[PDB]
Amino acid sequence: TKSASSFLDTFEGYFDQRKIVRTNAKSRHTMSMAPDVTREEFSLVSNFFNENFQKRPRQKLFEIQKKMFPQYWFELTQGFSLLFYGVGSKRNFLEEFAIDYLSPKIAYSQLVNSIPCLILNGYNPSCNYRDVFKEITDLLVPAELTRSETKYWGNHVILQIQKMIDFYKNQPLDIKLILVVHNLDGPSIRKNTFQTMLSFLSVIRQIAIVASTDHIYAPLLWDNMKAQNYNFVFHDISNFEPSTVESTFQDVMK
Amino acid sequence: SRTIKLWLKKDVKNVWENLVQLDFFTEKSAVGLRDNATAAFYASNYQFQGTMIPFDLRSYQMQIILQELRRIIPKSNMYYSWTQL
Amino acid sequence: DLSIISKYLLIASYICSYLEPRYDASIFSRKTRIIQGRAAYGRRKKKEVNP
Amino acid sequence: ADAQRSHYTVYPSLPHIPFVKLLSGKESEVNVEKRWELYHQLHSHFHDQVDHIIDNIEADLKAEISDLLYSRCFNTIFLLGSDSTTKIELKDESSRYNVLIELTPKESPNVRMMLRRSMYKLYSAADAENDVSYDLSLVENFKRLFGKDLAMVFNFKDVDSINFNTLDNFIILLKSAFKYDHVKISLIFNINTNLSNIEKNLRQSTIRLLKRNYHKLDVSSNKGFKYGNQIFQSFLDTVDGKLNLSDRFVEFILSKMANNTNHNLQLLTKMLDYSLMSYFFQNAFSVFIDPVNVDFLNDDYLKILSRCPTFMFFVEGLIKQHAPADEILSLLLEEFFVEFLVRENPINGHAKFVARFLEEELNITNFNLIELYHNLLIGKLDSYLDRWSACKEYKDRLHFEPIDTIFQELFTLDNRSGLLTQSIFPSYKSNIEDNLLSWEQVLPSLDSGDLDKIMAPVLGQLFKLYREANMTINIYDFYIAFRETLPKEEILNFIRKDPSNTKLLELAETPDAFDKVALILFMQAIFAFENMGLIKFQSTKSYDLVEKCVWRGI
DNA sequence: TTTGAAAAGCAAGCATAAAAGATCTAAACATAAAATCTGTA
DNA sequence: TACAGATTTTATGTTTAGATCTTTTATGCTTGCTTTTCAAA
Repeated sequence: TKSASSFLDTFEGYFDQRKIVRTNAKSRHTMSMAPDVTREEFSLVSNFFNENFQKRPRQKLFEIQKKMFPQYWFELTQGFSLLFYGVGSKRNFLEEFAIDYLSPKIAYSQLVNSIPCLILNGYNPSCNYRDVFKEITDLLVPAELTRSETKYWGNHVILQIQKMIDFYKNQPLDIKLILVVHNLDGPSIRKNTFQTMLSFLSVIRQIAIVASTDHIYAPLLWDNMKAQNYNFVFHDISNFEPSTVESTFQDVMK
Repeated sequence: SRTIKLWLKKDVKNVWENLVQLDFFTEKSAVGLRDNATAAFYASNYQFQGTMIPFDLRSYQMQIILQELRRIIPKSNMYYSWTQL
Repeated sequence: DLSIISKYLLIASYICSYLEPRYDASIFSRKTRIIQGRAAYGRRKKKEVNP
Repeated sequence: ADAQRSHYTVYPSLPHIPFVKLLSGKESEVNVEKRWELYHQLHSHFHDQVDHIIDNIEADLKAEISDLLYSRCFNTIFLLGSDSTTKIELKDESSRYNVLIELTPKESPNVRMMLRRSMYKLYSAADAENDVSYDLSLVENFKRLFGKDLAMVFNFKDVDSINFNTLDNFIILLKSAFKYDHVKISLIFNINTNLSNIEKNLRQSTIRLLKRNYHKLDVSSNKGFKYGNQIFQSFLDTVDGKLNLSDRFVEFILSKMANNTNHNLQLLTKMLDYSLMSYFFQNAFSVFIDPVNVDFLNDDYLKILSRCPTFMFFVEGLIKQHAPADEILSLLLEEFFVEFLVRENPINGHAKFVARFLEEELNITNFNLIELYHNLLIGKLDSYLDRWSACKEYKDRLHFEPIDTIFQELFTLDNRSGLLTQSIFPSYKSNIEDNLLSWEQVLPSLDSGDLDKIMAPVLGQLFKLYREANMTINIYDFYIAFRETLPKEEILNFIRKDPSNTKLLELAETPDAFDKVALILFMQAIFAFENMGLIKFQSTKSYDLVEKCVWRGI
């Protein structure tokens, strides 16, 4: 079904491809004419093609991308948050960078255990901001709010993070926590309170932020204040990876 | 064409607010004053769509129709002829 | 005190809010065609209510 | 499994600077550490001045609000372009409590919550230096309880975000305190858009109430360019005598600084910082901004510095001016490199000179020092000074021609590679579209080699058919179009390459094998497109048609 | 220079998505008296 | 053991964040007729 349009790109292509199709010019082709495929053969063919089709170019490209790892480390030490984007899964890249590379480098440069890496699976729709902050408060042990700081039915998480920001401004600038956020534009983490929480955590220089995004409209999530607080350096890392872990929360039959 | 000062939009805004305040106009599909305190508490924690759009675009409805105005406005008024279509 | 991008985005949002989306190719399309085709003709008769 | 969890902490297993070795890895580690420490002193020298400038912004801005706030109606202050981050101070004024109340739109869902939070904060502040009802009778009983007069200063934060009906009713509520002789009320409005947008959302009687005494205050950092010029001058005095700034870089700074208005200074700081990190990470000649490293000259330094176009122009001018060939071959250098890296480059001091002459000798304040520096770089300072109609008599004193010095290309901040664009302000959706459409600029073409050679990756192959289609796509026709591009024989040979997998070998000899494989790959790529936001199902319970959402080049 | 004819436009009718909100629940936030547990004595 | 003091238990009130269902209105599809520019003689 190639379009009979003169244009493909820009607003010219946008206005030229949104024309009106008559009823007799439409196709009444349905999913009932498709060959029937069960879940098991779907799983079998997908894990065969995701492990043997274009695996060697993906391997060589991934070996090119780890030459960027010292530059990523240098951008994290100067206070910038890393945002990775591209076509394909970036989950293995983020855990391999943060765990196998970045945490021993930060721990050895700050001279004995390595830096803890808190992983946020934003592709999970059950990612909850209060339990993430519970894990953060166990990892960092911040001072609790006094009675005048609780305000009047305020959000205790946001007030505690603001107190944390005012505390950590007069501390040595040594990274105490590595916050990895797979799929920062995921279904529950893209909400306003979660983004506000994560940007205010990104204000703190002692927390390293390594995040990834999958949606094409992800920079719509951040206004001027959130872009100032996040302090992103953007890095395009396209690899055409399968993304099989993130697909377990959706139904592939539909 | 057949004199009366034509007032500007910024001055007619005050007359519009006074006509809303005197209950000549009413916001469209407005419930108004709730029956019990629980319904009023539920309404007070809701942000109505009429309170965020600009004032010149709010839908309103008449508490008095044009026929009633023709019934009450005396014949010697200079706007009586416009109480008919 | 808005940016130039914010100002033109406000203007474009006003245009999108008050022009119906089936005649934009009759106003904004200007680029030379290699492939034969027709743009939108435009609105035939004017409306008498200011939108 | 941790992959199926919401969140989990990994205590990595621990089995020293991020700077790498340049000169194709032949740089010494001493030069790497010296580059690291050199970058740290330059970064510290810039950021100490930046912190002092930000502190001075805070101090002077609190001073202006404190002046305007002091010396039977509201005392109204409108802070235009505020962004509501400043801590407002009230003095100690004996026999009178000065209580400051911050209200955000999140703390203001209705008038009742505004009054309850305001009176709780008022009672808490009065007690801090028998329970009561948190209502306006606390205001009328304030001199009976605490004995002194009351001065309330309300600070509404993000006034463009609070519901205006609630704010109007709260101001009308606070009007009731005017009948008490021991109460004065000041209101501070953090206006972000403009004042005309605010008064079109308030009722006319409230505007008439607020008109009795109000003061406007432009509190933006863009007003007068007074704070941006100090940051840019601090960066200039950091790199004075060490690094040059290109006209391309300053033009980029101006163009990006125009696109952001509420947050301008930290964008400028971020851009200058990232340029400094990029220079000290990519350039091995950075050690030569310190004169003590001139004994660290090696061969690879000489062949890198011999490709400078200023050196190219200098030696071709030398063969233009000198007839004998013996002196030319002697230069084609190590001693000639040293004697020119210690030049003063007085463009920074002259920029400071015209800045202080424009500010303190001609009483002209509305100039951008970044734009003035760009015009001094391109050589058109007179065309920048002929606007105010007062630099006509001083046109000849402030003349400066640019001196294109030798070996300045090894010590400069530029953008001719687009690295600052790709890292700070990328074309995000355009990069996604171009990686989907092309894909040979992402995946290498190594020379299952056959199927990798003649079949595209599935997402790019789907995007090639997606882009050429209409707004509304039939899913079955899309699958038919996708199946035609695939090789029917090489795919069936590819799934028979592994003899260990038996169920795939069993499915391969089915007469409906290739269509099943094509439909599985098509459905996986379609759900990848749906998760990326490229397509949308325009239904709930059919999933037979999709709508295109994203167009390349928009 | 015409021409004609298929693309574009338009409107009546109708099935359906969706906006606005009425109503409600539950979690976070908050208080408080009686009982019960701790640390000295 | 005795007993003041701290903590828990049980009990309830305050405010916010979000879910579900109902009612009215926008929106897109279909079908038949009418205008209009561009590919061709």
